[PDB]
Amino acid sequence: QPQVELFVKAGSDGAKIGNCPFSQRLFMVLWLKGVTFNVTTVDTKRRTETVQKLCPGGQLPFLLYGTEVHTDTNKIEEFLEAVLCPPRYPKLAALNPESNTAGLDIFAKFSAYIKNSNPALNDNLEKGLLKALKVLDNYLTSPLPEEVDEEDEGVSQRKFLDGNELTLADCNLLPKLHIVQVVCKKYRGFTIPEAFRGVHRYLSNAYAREEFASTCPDDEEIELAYEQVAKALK
Ligand SMILES: Cc1cc(Nc2ccc(O)cc2)nc(Nc2ccc(O)cc2)n1
Repeated sequence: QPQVELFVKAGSDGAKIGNCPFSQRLFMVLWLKGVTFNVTTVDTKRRTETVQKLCPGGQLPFLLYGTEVHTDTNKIEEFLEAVLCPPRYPKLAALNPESNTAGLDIFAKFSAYIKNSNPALNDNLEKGLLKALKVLDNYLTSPLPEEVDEEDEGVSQRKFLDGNELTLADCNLLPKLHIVQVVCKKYRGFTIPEAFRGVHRYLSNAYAREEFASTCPDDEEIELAYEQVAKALK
């Protein structure tokens, strides 16, 4: 097994895990694979000569596998899924393609809502975020093919996006939903409605798994990363 080293964004002290959902996605994938790996945080503004040499372009996160440097989170994940494979490592790819797209617009709707400083658009952007979350809720309550005609009628009982196991689809979405919750609670008085039972059951099962909970940056780090844009709305 070649050396596996993930290089991620450092936080406010230039050392701890900082806000970065792409870094958390890859941290979750490696943890779920069961591979032996190392994580090195990078102060993007005070880089080491080693990091400056490995990745001169400045991209973060990045992965060192053996002697090669891999950039672009989507491509790093595709590589890891392919080279860390059965029988030694579990296959993490979702079986249902729709699991890879469910809720992916939530993060962009959140970004528009949190960066906005026009008071006349606050309600519209909040409605946009709520609607995107409802679509994810519909995916989570809709029975997957595995559950065909399987307890309430037409209501799914699975733990995660694609079934009862964490997949690459959850690795991408969960770090983004974590940021949405922490930032909106702190600066918008916003919480995901309790009526979205599919979303809350999913988050409940997800936070009970150390692969997600233990890869989260501290709340303070996320709040500090969004402080400037989120406080603009007066
Ligand atoms: C750090 C952390 C831990 C945590 N743990 C948890 C949540 C639900 C549960 O039944 C058992 C444990 N829950 C959250 N967030 C949360 C919990 C429930 C929800 O419905 C939505 C978010 N955040």
